[PDB]
Amino acid sequence: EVQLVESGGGLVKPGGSLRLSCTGSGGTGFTFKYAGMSWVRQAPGKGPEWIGRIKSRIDGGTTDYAAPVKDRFIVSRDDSRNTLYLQMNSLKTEDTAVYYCATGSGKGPSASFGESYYYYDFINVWGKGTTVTVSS
Amino acid sequence: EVQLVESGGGLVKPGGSLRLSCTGSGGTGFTFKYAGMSWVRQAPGKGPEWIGRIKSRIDGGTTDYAAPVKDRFIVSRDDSRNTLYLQMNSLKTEDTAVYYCATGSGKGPSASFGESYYYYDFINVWGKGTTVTVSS
Amino acid sequence: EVQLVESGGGLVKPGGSLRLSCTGSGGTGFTFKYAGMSWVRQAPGKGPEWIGRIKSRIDGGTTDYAAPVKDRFIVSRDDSRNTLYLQMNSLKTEDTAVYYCATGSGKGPSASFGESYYYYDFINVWGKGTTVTVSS
Amino acid sequence: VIVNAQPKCNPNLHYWTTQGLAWIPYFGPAAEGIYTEGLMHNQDGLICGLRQLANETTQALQLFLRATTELRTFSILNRKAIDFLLQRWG
Amino acid sequence: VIVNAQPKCNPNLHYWTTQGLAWIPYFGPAAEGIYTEGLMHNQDGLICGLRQLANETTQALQLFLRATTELRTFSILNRKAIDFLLQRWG
Amino acid sequence: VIVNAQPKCNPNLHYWTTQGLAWIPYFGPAAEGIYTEGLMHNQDGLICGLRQLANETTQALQLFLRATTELRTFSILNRKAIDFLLQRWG
Amino acid sequence: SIPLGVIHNSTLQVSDVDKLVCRDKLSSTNQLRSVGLNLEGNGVATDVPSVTKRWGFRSGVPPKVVNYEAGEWAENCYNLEIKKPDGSECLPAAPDGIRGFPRCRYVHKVSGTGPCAGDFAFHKEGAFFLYDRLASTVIYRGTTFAEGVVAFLILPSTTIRYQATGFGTNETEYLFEVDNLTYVQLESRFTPQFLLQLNETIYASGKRSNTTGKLIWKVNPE
Amino acid sequence: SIPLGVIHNSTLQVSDVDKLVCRDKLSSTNQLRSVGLNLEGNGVATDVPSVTKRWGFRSGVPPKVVNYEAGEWAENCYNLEIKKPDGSECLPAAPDGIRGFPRCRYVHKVSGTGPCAGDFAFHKEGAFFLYDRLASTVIYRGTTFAEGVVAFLILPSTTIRYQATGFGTNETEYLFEVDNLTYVQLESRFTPQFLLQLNETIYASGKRSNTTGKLIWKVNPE
Amino acid sequence: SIPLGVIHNSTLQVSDVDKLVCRDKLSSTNQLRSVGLNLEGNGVATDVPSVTKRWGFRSGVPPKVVNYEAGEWAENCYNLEIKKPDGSECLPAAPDGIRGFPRCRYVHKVSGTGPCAGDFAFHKEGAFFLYDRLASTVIYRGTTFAEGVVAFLILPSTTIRYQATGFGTNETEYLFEVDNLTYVQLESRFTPQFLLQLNETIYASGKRSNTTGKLIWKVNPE
Amino acid sequence: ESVLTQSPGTLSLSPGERATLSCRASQSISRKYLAWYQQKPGQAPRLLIYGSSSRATGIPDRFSGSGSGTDFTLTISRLEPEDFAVYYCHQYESSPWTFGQGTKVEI
Amino acid sequence: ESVLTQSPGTLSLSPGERATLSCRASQSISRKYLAWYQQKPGQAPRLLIYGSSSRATGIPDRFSGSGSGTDFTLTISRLEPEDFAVYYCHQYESSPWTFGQGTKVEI
Amino acid sequence: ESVLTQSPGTLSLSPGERATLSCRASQSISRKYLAWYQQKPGQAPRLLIYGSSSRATGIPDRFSGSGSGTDFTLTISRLEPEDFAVYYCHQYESSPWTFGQGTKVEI
Ligand SMILES: *[C@@H]1O[C@H](CO)[C@@H](O[C@@H]2O[C@H](CO)[C@@H](O[C@@H]3O[C@H](CO[C@H]4O[C@H](CO)[C@@H](O)[C@H](O)[C@@H]4O)[C@@H](O)[C@H](O[C@H]4O[C@H](CO)[C@@H](O)[C@H](O)[C@@H]4O)[C@@H]3O)[C@H](O)[C@H]2NC(C)=O)[C@H](O)[C@H]1NC(C)=O
Ligand SMILES: *[C@@H]1O[C@H](CO)[C@@H](O[C@@H]2O[C@H](CO)[C@@H](O[C@@H]3O[C@H](CO[C@H]4O[C@H](CO)[C@@H](O)[C@H](O)[C@@H]4O)[C@@H](O)[C@H](O[C@H]4O[C@H](CO)[C@@H](O)[C@H](O)[C@@H]4O)[C@@H]3O)[C@H](O)[C@H]2NC(C)=O)[C@H](O)[C@H]1NC(C)=O
Ligand SMILES: *[C@@H]1O[C@H](CO)[C@@H](O[C@@H]2O[C@H](CO)[C@@H](O[C@@H]3O[C@H](CO[C@H]4O[C@H](CO)[C@@H](O)[C@H](O)[C@@H]4O)[C@@H](O)[C@H](O[C@H]4O[C@H](CO)[C@@H](O)[C@H](O)[C@@H]4O)[C@@H]3O)[C@H](O)[C@H]2NC(C)=O)[C@H](O)[C@H]1NC(C)=O
Ligand SMILES: *[C@@H]1O[C@H](CO)[C@@H](O[C@@H]2O[C@H](CO)[C@@H](O[C@@H]3O[C@H](CO[C@H]4O[C@H](CO)[C@@H](O)[C@H](O)[C@@H]4O)[C@@H](O)[C@H](O[C@H]4O[C@H](CO)[C@@H](O)[C@H](O)[C@@H]4O)[C@@H]3O)[C@H](O)[C@H]2NC(C)=O)[C@H](O)[C@H]1NC(C)=O
Ligand SMILES: *[C@@H]1O[C@H](CO)[C@@H](O[C@@H]2O[C@H](CO)[C@@H](O)[C@H](O)[C@H]2NC(C)=O)[C@H](O)[C@H]1NC(C)=O
Ligand SMILES: *[C@@H]1O[C@H](CO)[C@@H](O[C@@H]2O[C@H](CO)[C@@H](O)[C@H](O)[C@H]2NC(C)=O)[C@H](O)[C@H]1NC(C)=O
Ligand SMILES: *[C@@H]1O[C@H](CO)[C@@H](O[C@@H]2O[C@H](CO)[C@@H](O)[C@H](O)[C@H]2NC(C)=O)[C@H](O)[C@H]1NC(C)=O
Ligand SMILES: *[C@@H]1O[C@H](CO)[C@@H](O)[C@H](O)[C@H]1NC(C)=O
Ligand SMILES: *[C@@H]1O[C@H](CO)[C@@H](O)[C@H](O)[C@H]1NC(C)=O
Ligand SMILES: *[C@@H]1O[C@H](CO)[C@@H](O)[C@H](O)[C@H]1NC(C)=O
Repeated sequence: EVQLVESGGGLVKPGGSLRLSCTGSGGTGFTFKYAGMSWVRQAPGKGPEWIGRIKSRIDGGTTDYAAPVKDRFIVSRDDSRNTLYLQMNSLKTEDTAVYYCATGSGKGPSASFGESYYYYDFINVWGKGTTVTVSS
Repeated sequence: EVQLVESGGGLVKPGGSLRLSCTGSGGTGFTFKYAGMSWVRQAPGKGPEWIGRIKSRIDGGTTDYAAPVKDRFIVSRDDSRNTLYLQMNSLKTEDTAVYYCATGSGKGPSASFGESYYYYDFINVWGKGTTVTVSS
Repeated sequence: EVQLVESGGGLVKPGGSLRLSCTGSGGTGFTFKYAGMSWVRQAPGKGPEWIGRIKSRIDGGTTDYAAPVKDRFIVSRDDSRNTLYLQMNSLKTEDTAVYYCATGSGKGPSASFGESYYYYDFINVWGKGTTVTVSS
Repeated sequence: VIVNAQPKCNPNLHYWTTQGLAWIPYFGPAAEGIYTEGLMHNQDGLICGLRQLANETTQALQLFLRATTELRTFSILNRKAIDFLLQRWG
Repeated sequence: VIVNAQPKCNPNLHYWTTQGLAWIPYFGPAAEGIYTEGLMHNQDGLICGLRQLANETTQALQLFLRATTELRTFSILNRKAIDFLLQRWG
Repeated sequence: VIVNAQPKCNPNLHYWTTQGLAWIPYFGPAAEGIYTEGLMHNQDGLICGLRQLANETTQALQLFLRATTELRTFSILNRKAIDFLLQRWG
Repeated sequence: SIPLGVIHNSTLQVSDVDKLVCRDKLSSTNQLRSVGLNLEGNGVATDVPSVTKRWGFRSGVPPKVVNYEAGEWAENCYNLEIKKPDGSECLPAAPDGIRGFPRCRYVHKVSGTGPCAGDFAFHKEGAFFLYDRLASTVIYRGTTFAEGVVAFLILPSTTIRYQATGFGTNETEYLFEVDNLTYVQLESRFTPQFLLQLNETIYASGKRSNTTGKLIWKVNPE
Repeated sequence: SIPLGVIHNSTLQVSDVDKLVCRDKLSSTNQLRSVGLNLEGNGVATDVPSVTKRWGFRSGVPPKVVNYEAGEWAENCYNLEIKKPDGSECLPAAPDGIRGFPRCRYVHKVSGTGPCAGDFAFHKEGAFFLYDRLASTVIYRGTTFAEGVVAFLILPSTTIRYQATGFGTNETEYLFEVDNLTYVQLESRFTPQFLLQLNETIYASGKRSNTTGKLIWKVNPE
Repeated sequence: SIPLGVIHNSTLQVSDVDKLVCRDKLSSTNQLRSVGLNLEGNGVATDVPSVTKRWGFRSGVPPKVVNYEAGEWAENCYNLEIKKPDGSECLPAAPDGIRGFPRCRYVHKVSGTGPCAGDFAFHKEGAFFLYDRLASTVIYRGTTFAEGVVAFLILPSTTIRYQATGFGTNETEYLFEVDNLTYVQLESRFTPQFLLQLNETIYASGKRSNTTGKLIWKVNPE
Repeated sequence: ESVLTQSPGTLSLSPGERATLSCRASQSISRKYLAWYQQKPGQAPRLLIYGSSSRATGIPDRFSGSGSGTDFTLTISRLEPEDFAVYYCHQYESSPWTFGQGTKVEI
Repeated sequence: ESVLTQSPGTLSLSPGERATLSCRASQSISRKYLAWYQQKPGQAPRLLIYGSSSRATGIPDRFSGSGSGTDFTLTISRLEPEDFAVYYCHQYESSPWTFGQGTKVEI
Repeated sequence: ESVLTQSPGTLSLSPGERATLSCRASQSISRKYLAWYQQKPGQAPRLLIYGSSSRATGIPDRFSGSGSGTDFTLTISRLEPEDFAVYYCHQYESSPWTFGQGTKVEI
């Protein structure tokens, strides 16, 4: 039932920066009682590469980064706006890729009591991907 | 005046285990106020090899092991029964050897006051040796 | 205005020892409120080599040594006698050199209030140098 | 002279307090077991009056504690016994 | 009965001491602000007499402290109140 | 009213207690030297009676300590002085 | 200036300081009593979401304690273990002699993180945190306590666990812990008994996480 | 409910609580005295083998202390340093303000190991461990103490060292230390004076270990 | 045996112990007061060079404290941070509950090193170091204090920094710190106001070190 | 670090035949931390399997994972025409995440 | 350790021509810790410059130091006959001291 | 570890001639921790000497040990026919024990 859609891409020059966003719905809010969220990129012709993920606040709200983006990319969230952001600095043309947001979520079992969702350490929901082009 | 005699040897198959024993007399008891006791082995045609030794209780009651038997052999004592034991697990045919018990003891000087014994960090008393054969 | 003059040199045999001295004036006393003092040596035909320096008491009174003289030479001071000393032990013929005392001092700005001096981490004042000969 | 002005009052008290070889610390009970227990009801308005008293004594007690330097005060009631005596036989 | 034998005396005292939501520790003042203040002059010789008294009581106080084992003594004046009463009504 | 029922009794006491610049902590004696000393004999049965008293007061003291929360109690005798006065002039 | 209650064969009176009552006999110090009463007896809300809004942090003010001789059984006691976002502790370790309140029915243990502005957590209404036989102006880490007040006068558990986020601020959130991976969103309308009933039906029926993810339940609004 | 002795020009009486004695005048608080007496004055055995059987370990009970104003000289004081078989400590460090008993004739210092079942070592008969001017319910590590009791009333060293094994259990063994490598088996029939006499003849005559081994002596049974 | 002053409508008298004064009525414990007075009120020199000669170190004697209810404002308070030549500390950390003296005009903070012969620094005349509302026999590290004495009776800052060398001995030297690299030789003839005036003219006129060396000033002798 | 390498780079099998693809990790890992993904052009990868052997939902029974230590495999009991996708490994490592390089499956 | 090496070993220039001498340190160092010294036979070295760029007093303006990191230089804008001395580098390192080997300047 | 190596592997001397056997330890050791043992077929080794230079009892004066550091020797002043045994070194190392390989003494 969970969906997230990427935006904020397009053409940026190397040496610059940009911030991508991914706004979703279908969950229970993405800040608390929710899966953390990651960015993954895939350059055309290449497999997916992990960028990093922001943990939910109940799990501490920290960001775990992939080695290739350390000290350049920042993963952060707009709490209660259900929006994930990626700040990419020090851009190089090697960063041209399709950038995806990804979520470890989905609905769980119900009971006469109430409703439930699961928050995972892997991805069930992928966005569409926003293409980011870095070029001269 | 101190004597200790080995038993519990003979033929055992590799992959198995056995426990040797050495019972003595002539001392003041082998648990407290006494030398700790070691096992040494000598395969026919080879020199003696240290296995390990159990300290007396007054010295902490711990066992110091030789590297070649670590995580396979255990040196322990039956307190107040004056008996030393060696538990040899994970037997390999390389373990065929004559197994000896050895003691750092012997009588010391007397006085009009009383009697005395010395407990050493080296061996004065050797047993006869029990042959342990490990084979298929 | 500060001057320091070396003495206590001359010929010593290798395997022996000697103590050099350097007595000065023109400062504010060399123990407290004063620059620490160093020894430097220069063998004929060679550049200067740092031996070590004794800090002033206000800076802790310790001695920082050059690697080549560690565990052989000692730098010390006769407090309030304005005299610097160098104790050279375990002499080798390689130690023949001109031995200089050196000071990070000199007068600073005055005011209607009073007089002032600066104490530095580098040398402004050099002595004449006392030649020490180590030979058989 | 006590007017209970609280929104509500639990009219009763369920309370605890601390009153052969049993006396020897070695053989006696562990700390969780050294307490006694029982119930009291609101006889003649006493319990609700008491709750209001504790609510009023709080301000005086906090100002007292601000002024003192003892880390732990065990002496409030000993001081009261002394003042009682001084007021009658000073 | 107090003869001030000090080289000199400051004849006056500048003193400090500790006397709606203000009473609540959460909303009240920080420790530096819990003190009051004021001045007293040497009315009828009281201040210089008092300085001499403090100079004389010092020996007794140090011997007292040597003998006791409390790390901190807060009870000197409570003992005085008790002795006062025992001397009159013992 | 004290009957000494102990197997044996040491009839005498060898005891210690704590009673110019000497008063100044800086110049005075080290802790091992602040004690006085002397002997007492069993005058009129007092010492053996006293040993039995200490043996009987032990139970009351241990129960008392179980109930309190002070880590160190220095106030048993001050409480006794207060009760003495309240019983006579309450 | 601390008032004493006096118990008569009439009612409870407050002793004066200006008026001496000749018939108010005190025969011993054993007639004087320090009593710790709980705030819950006055109808204060006890659910975790409302309780924590009565507490807050401050610096510049030292903690202090007083003793009790007797006190009430509590229906609701609390036990906090709160850390700063950087992993450091918010509350001080309890000092020697401080022990938890001896008679609690339900203990609400709250573990979590949040901003902790001061040095100590203090009660905002000036009430005391009640520890075994000591009232305190502050909260000690890991120690069970009741909220309450102390009277002076003349006389003649089930452990419920919660997680918390943003503990020291105004807008905070809580979860009821059923298992390591199983939680229920907490609301102010839930009573301790309600939570126990939910823990039994969920746990007994197996409606718990099986995968490594966290299963978060939301109670039907009705 | 703690009794007070009253000293008269007749004998020592125990003060009542129900009967008021009008002639039992108390003029000041300086007439009240706390006195620490030793158990040895009642004939309790003082040898190390028997003494340690009066002590044991327990958990769940906190330690507490009271003060003395005066007390007895002890003939026999004890000082323990006991470790668990894994090398950790059995006894707590003494807190600030606790100092050893000031007047001991012989100090029996026992160092060694054994099982230590509880948190603290307590006296089994309910006696107190006497420290400088403080009686305690527990033994502190490394501090010299006497065993004893405390009375309240109205008034008008040579250091002997031992090694121990199995210290906290029923079947234990002890050695008297003459030197680092020289020991004598200990028995309950030995007095402190006996041990000192043995230390002088053995040490003076050179009947001590010369080699790196331990020389263990056994007293002639007669 | 500690004397009490008695304040009358005549003068201040010292209460006896042998003579009972029937008219010396005590109506409550609130009429008893502990007062901390400063030594500076008796004309003792307060400059750092002379003050430190009244203090010294000793071992074998434990520290102790007493409380105040009221006391004087100090013109001159001190704060010490003294280390041994090997970098270790000379003074103990202050224990919980000890806070600096609340009302000081000038604080003389002295940092430096020197021999520290004992365990604690004690006052040589037997005066007390006055901390917030506690007098102490010893100096605590880093805590501001006044020197003084305590009376008992019946009632009816600018921070000046110095460096020190040889702090615990008889022949010592001090410097007044203007900046990290700027110092003035200290003399006993300088008052706190003098030092502040020198700090303003030197700092304001820029007569401070610019290089990495220390600039040491010496006051004109006149 | 813990790095995933796939083999073979390309699989070649007629539809209806069995197919297997393995990954070797540079570091040993527990089963609960592994996953494989299925990707077709124009689509983000589908989860398929997680926890080494637990199927993702919406996934046919013909897909089954297995493995331990450093060696993990995805087995398709019968590979259907619709399954000729690029497959990737993934591991969670209890913190950092790693993806495999991508293996193509062809008829 | 932090060691100073000078280059060129010998400088050769007519008086009135500009001269530069550089030192390379084995370790990076802040400007405030550097100095150069001027030595003639029979004399102890003169300070010249300290703190990389701060002139010692009694020294002509033609002498000016510069540098950062590991690379420091002394520039003499016009080398006079009286300036054809042996020059040395020195560094303080916030504790141990190091001297350069000595570079000769010749006409 | 601290390991004992004997040299020569075999000694050859007529009875009545002097004999020496040395051991070299891989690690330096104090004298008090060394020993040598004498073995004949059918017998457990006899102690001989311990503590480098202290004789075991029941041992003739002709047997004398010496050494320091890593180098220890057993000297027999006159080797008798009854002394042509296999000799071993031993060291205590203040905890682990080590034996030498066994050296044969022959006529
Ligand atoms: C002894 O007995 C009396 C009587 O019962 C108790 O009196 C209570 O006092 C507290 C305050 O200490 C009252 O609590 C609430 O105070 C709020 C005001 O403070 C807010 O704003 C300030 C900043 O301006 C903040 O610093 C502060 O933290 C608060 O955020 C009011 O706004 C509250 O009213 C609203 O909320 C309540 C929720 O229950 C609603 O019922 C109200 O209608 C309203 O919407 C509230 O007044 C408390 O209400 C008083 N009790 C009664 C019955 O009136 C003493 O506290 C007690 N003493 C002790 C030690 O127990
Ligand atoms: C005040 O004065 C009275 C009178 O002197 C003292 O009374 C003594 O009380 C202790 C017990 O607290 C008596 O000591 C011995 O108690 C043993 C029973 O306990 C054992 O078994 C239990 C388990 O069932 C264990 O928990 C416990 O640790 C013990 O192992 C008896 O069995 C003992 O008797 C045997 O040994 C003695 C050794 O001396 C022999 O003489 C006996 O004949 C017998 O074989 C023993 O009774 C002690 O004996 C009592 N004293 C007297 C004179 O009777 C108070 O203790 C004292 N109070 C204080 C604070 O000092
Ligand atoms: C209560 O009020 C009285 C009266 O004011 C105070 O009395 C003062 O007592 C101190 C001593 O405790 C006097 O101080 C000086 O004592 C020196 C002797 O001790 C020295 O030598 C010993 C070793 O023999 C050392 O251990 C010690 O540390 C000292 O080094 C005298 O030599 C001093 O006299 C010289 O110096 C002074 C400096 O001011 C000169 O004025 C003198 O002329 C002389 O050259 C000095 O006496 C102090 O002087 C006494 N005061 C008065 C007015 O006489 C109590 O101390 C006070 N109590 C409290 C708690 O405050
Ligand atoms: C010798 O003489 C000099 C010269 O007057 C004194 O130096 C002054 O010392 C005071 C006290 O420390 C300084 O006052 C405070 O400085 C704080 C730090 O500011 C730094 O950063 C600012 C830029 O943001 C610079 O302009 C400034 O110079 C510092 O580098 C300020 O934050 C303080 O202001 C705040 O707190 C105070 C309360 O403390 C409030 O009243 C204010 O409204 C505000 O909230 C404050 O300014 C002062 O700045 C120093 N001046 C200079 C020129 O250095 C020496 O202390 C003196 N020594 C002795 C022994 O007398
Ligand atoms: C918690 O407190 C913060 C202030 O610290 C509140 O934030 C402000 O809310 C008002 C609306 O009432 C806005 O106009 C301000 O712009 C906000 N300020 C900031 C800095 O964000 C917050 O609303 C409070 N939350 C709750 C639940 O009470
Ligand atoms: C010390 O206590 C142990 C029990 O913890 C005693 O051991 C038992 O002794 C009886 C004989 O009295 C045997 O029948 C039991 O089988 C033993 N039990 C165990 C677990 O060993 C021990 O005898 C006591 N020792 C001393 C000296 O009193
Ligand atoms: C500080 O104390 C020392 C002693 O510890 C004094 O040193 C002695 O001074 C006398 C002269 O008065 C000489 O005759 C002795 O030979 C010195 N002894 C030593 C060991 O040096 C010192 O003079 C005192 N200093 C001050 C300023 O009082
Ligand atoms: C929760 O953690 C504990 C260890 O603290 C473990 O024993 C228990 O099985 C865990 N439960 C679940 C569902 O993982
Ligand atoms: C015992 O040990 C001490 C060091 O703690 C040493 O000084 C002394 O000589 C030793 N005695 C013997 C016999 O080894
Ligand atoms: C003195 O040190 C402080 C840091 O403690 C620094 O902020 C200040 O600029 C320094 N002043 C000088 C003159 O170096």
